[PDB]
Amino acid sequence: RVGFFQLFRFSSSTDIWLMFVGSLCAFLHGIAQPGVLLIFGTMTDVFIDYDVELQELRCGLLNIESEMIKFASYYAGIAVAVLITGYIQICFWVIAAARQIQKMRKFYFRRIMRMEIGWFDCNSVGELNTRFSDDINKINDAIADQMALFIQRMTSTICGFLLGFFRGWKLTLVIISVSPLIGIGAATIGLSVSKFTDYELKAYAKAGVVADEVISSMRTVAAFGGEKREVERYEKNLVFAQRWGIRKGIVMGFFTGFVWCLIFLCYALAFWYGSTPGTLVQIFLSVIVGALNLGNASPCLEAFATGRAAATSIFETIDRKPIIDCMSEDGYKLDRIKGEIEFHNVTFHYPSRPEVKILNDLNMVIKPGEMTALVGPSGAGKSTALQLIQRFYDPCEGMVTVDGHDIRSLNIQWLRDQIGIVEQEPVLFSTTIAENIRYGREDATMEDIVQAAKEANAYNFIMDLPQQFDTLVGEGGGQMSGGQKQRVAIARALIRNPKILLLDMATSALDNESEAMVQEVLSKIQHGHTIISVAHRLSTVRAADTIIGFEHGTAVEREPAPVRRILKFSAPEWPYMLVGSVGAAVNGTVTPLYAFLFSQILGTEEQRSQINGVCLLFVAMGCVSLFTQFLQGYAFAKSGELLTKRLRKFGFRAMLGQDIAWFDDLRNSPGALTTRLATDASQVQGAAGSQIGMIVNSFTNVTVAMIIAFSFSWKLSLVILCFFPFLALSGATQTRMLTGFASRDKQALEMVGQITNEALSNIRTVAGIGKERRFIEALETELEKPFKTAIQKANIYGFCFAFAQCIMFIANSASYRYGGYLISNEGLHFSYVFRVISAVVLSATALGRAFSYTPSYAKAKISAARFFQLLDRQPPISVYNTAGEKWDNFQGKIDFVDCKFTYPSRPDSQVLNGLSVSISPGQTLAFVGSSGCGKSTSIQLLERFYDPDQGKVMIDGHDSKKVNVQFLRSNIGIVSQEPVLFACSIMDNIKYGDNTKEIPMERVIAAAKQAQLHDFVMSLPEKYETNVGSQGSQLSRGEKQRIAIARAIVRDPKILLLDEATSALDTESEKTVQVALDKAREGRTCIVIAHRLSTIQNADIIAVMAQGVVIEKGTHEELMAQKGAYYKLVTTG
Ligand SMILES: Nc1ncnc2c1ncn2[C@@H]1O[C@H](COP(=O)(O)OP(=O)(O)OP(=O)(O)O)[C@@H](O)[C@H]1O
Ligand SMILES: CC(C)CCC[C@@H](C)[C@H]1CC[C@H]2[C@@H]3CC=C4C[C@@H](O)CC[C@]4(C)[C@H]3CC[C@]12C
Ligand SMILES: CC(C)CCC[C@@H](C)[C@H]1CC[C@H]2[C@@H]3CC=C4C[C@@H](O)CC[C@]4(C)[C@H]3CC[C@]12C
Ligand SMILES: CC(C)CCC[C@@H](C)[C@H]1CC[C@H]2[C@@H]3CC=C4C[C@@H](O)CC[C@]4(C)[C@H]3CC[C@]12C
Ligand SMILES: CC(C)CCC[C@@H](C)[C@H]1CC[C@H]2[C@@H]3CC=C4C[C@@H](O)CC[C@]4(C)[C@H]3CC[C@]12C
Ligand SMILES: Nc1ncnc2c1ncn2[C@@H]1O[C@H](COP(=O)(O)OP(=O)(O)O)[C@@H](O)[C@H]1O
Ligand code: VO4
Ligand SMILES: [Mg+2]
Ligand SMILES: [Mg+2]
Repeated sequence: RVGFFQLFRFSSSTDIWLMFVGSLCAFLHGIAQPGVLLIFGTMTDVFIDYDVELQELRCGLLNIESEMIKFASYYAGIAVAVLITGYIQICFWVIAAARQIQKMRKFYFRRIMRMEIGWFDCNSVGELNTRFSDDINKINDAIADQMALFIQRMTSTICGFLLGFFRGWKLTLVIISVSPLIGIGAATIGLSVSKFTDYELKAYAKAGVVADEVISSMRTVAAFGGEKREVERYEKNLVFAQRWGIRKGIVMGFFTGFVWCLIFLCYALAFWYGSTPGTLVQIFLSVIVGALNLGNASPCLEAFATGRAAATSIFETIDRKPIIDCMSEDGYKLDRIKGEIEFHNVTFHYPSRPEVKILNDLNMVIKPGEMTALVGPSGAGKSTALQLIQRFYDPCEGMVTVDGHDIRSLNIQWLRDQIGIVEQEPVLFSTTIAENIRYGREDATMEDIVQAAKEANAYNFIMDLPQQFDTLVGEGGGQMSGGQKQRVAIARALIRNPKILLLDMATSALDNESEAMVQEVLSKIQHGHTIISVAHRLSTVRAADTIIGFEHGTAVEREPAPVRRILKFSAPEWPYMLVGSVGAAVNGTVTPLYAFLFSQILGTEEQRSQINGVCLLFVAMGCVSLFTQFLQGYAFAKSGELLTKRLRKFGFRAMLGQDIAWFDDLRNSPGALTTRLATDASQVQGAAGSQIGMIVNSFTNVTVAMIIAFSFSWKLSLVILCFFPFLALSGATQTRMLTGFASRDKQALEMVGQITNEALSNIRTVAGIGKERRFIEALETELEKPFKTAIQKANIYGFCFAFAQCIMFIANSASYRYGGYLISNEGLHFSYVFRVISAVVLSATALGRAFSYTPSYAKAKISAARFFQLLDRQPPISVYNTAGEKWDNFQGKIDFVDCKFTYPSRPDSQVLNGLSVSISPGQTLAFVGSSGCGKSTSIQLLERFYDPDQGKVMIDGHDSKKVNVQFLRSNIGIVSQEPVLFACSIMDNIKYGDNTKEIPMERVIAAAKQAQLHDFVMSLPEKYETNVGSQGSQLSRGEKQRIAIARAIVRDPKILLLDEATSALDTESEKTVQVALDKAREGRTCIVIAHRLSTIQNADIIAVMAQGVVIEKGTHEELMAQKGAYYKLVTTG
């Protein structure tokens, strides 16, 4: 745990001043209650003197009406002071914490974006997102207003017992004798809670990785039907976190019960050993003041310990010093850079797998102003060489040089500025195309972007879009074709006009014609550029000034009722709310009942009967409180824990059942959904935990107090009851102004999560373009939006909290004035009635602090409304729907009958302008065409990700809209265009091919052998159990593709869909994979999409697609005889 006073590292002078003033006001508000104790003690002696003079009837000197007019004036002054002090106390403390938390978040995100690339290989994005969302929120909970409330309660407790020292002495000695026992207990309990919080936070962080990966790879999850297992993993992570919250609630519910018992038993000990009426009453009331105000301090200690744990978690990251510092200025920068790069005996190991030597004494020379082609098998280390030039890592031994200068002695920012890179399988950011291209150079005008698109061969298809250059590419570029994404990435790298170009397979997803068009300009710009391209095409390899071959590391040349819904939702927790409510009601009854009883025991001496009766009352009120406070604090915490895990599980389950179109909406980005999952459950828990116990306690206390008050004098009680409707008005008015704020803040909070996930998951791309500052500024500019509303919520909360206590004290002032009227004018023996009524009303003053539960009530209502809006949605394509046609014998016959389709996110241009094709069972169809003509769109129709608008897709003579989604998907095996893996072992990534059953390892090994993958996995430490990293990023692209092929093959599907399954492989491995795939596609229907036309000549049918329409259809020989578009496509390549 961190030091508690170390939570204020970010506090400035203004924060210190605010804390000082708020603490002074809290101290005054705390001493306000011993003042009312003194006033109550003074009135009793006056009554005793008046009663004795009446019953003896110094006569006529004292008049009760004037005396209690003075007392009412005292109470009114106390009310005004309490209003002022409470408002300032809450407002200043809430404002001070907000600035510190904002600085903490900005520092956290600014430090995270500075770490070296190797740091992210060991630290998941989901864990960082969960930290940023929830741990800083817990730190805020620790230091916002629980600190002010704890200061006030401690002041009241101290002044309550210190009053018994300065007056009515010889009884506080026993309290001093036991005070270390309270202090020692609260320290050990605080230690226990922090340790529990560490496990809770770790389990919650592990739960956020699963959700993030599933939401990012929903398309893969939906294709293989793994929603059930992903929900199971999420529940497994959540159950561990829920179990520790229960123990935290237990240990914090024992603390509250221990305090009451100890105080009351210690006073019972003090009274029995021992042996004016206005001193006994003060002592009796100080007992309950101390016990009640120590009991209510329990929520603050738990908040402090939770904040300490979250703070050590957050603070470890901020104080870390990165090995490779990009924003630092300790480096040299050259002038007139030639661009020559040289490797000198470079040996490299990856920090995640240090037992494997990726580069072994590698030596190359890359002459400036020439084209160098890196060729080699998958896994030879071609991608690692470029990352070393980028200085993402450093060689274990050896030296990388530019123009003869060591890479380690150069300014990092300048070096990465001089480099433009097209990463293998590029990634774009969620914005318009123009902004994505302008991410390279922010000083680029519109004509610069137009020229960049012209060189990237992107101008034509961009201008053929409904929103030219302003089309939204989507999350990661998902709402684009692979070739379009690649060409936009090429335009991004070319707009910088760099000296060094690193094209890692920059034409992988392009057809022959567009690849030739790109390569023409690439060969044209050679005089002023140093170009290094990883390539597989023979045409790319030729016309290259230098060819360098890689082999194993060596290189050689050549909604409407949120509360009612949650009340119906929390039904299975009735037993725990029943016992908790009983405990809270018993707790609320004793506080005014105690005041009533000690008035009876005092009445108006004896060692035998009076002392014993007082002592037994203390023992009973100690033991019963010990049990019932524990019951309340444990049962309500358990109910909250159960409710929040059910909320989280059901939200995750409901998210997975939505259609793919839902996941494509810009309001449903993966970051936003993860932020929804992480935060909306905690907010409902905050209102749904022990706060219901507090509310029940307060309501029962007030009800019992007024019940006893009405049974003595209904005339006086009506005055006090009349003030209560003011409490309902202010509380309802508080939530009314706060729900409007909570609606506007959640949108900003969700959009902040979008920025964090986008930047942290694409850190390699961000470092490649070198736009860390851009994302920092974007996150900062969106973090300020709730910050302006924070001060207004602080003012509203402070005013309502102060006004509640002000009304409580004004009620007593009015009651005193009315009693002054009543006793003098029309009253006999009424002095005792007013005494007991004032006693019970006085003792029912403090528990009206349930107004501090309210400021989170506005948040919980919005969170519940949003949770129930999603839980009720009915997707057009329901994977959870059990209704649909399911026939026994599946044959894999596919028919397209005049299919017309438009993407919902882009409804101004349809991508399938009538598509008619038929594949007989056992045949193979090869889809060929230009980049972006709709080949992948047709595949998504078969998987039922989308439904055709006009037309139908027929499977075995059945319309696809009437076929069961699960049944249809269980018979299809798909290799996506750029496949994504899960952060697990290789065996688990292969075993995902067939969920709902356990695949034996023999079948996994056979599938891996088929995909030409067994030798690579065998040559690794931890064979078949190596973690592949996030999205399979700790592997080469070819190995990831081969794992995907094995995953598709292992399930043995009736229909096999391959969407460019060799785009990352080299020719030598491609031939072996094709030979193995021929057996895979020998007894089943298959659809093949390929820009490599050497792998489709064996296909039964070759259909050429153009703008969503088939133009030619036939075999290889027939299509070459026609000299059509297929012949041109083959010839140009
Ligand atoms: N971040 C990483 N952590 C650990 N190992 C990695 C990481 N990135 C790559 N590797 C490993 O380094 C080796 C070299 O693969 P590399 O990524 O350099 O591909 P490549 O040889 O250029 O091939 P391809 O054509 O498939 O991209 C592989 O064994 C790969 O698993
Ligand atoms: C009136 C009595 C009873 C209570 C007074 C409490 C006040 C004076 C206390 C409570 C919280 C305290 C602050 C807590 C944190 C900070 C930041 C730290 O880096 C230095 C100390 C400093 C600046 C403290 C100054 C004193 C402080 C403001
Ligand atoms: C404007 C605000 C700050 C005024 C607040 C005044 C209050 C807090 C002060 C001012 C006068 C004070 C009272 C003056 C005299 C008596 C009688 C004495 O035997 C017991 C204390 C008692 C009952 C005092 C209690 C506290 C008191 C009521
Ligand atoms: C609108 C809601 C908040 C009701 C407000 C009632 C307030 C304003 C009223 C109710 C009882 C009133 C008090 C009753 C008796 C006296 C004694 C007199 O010698 C001085 C004024 C003083 C102390 C009054 C001040 C105003 C008072 C406190
Ligand atoms: C079910 C439990 C929790 C209910 C507890 C309510 C208790 C504290 C209340 C409810 C009704 C109350 C009684 C109402 C009327 C009378 C008569 C009066 O001359 C003295 C007080 C006395 C005797 C009250 C004592 C306290 C009392 C019994
Ligand atoms: N989810 C989507 N939302 C909107 N437009 C999309 C989406 N996916 C693809 N597109 C666009 O619609 C067209 C469909 O082409 P696509 O199927 O991606 O091409 P290809 O035939 O190369 O696989 C392209 O213009 C592409 O940019
Ligand atoms: O390279 V494509 O636009 O046919 O996925
Ligand atoms: Mg590579
Ligand atoms: Mg595609």
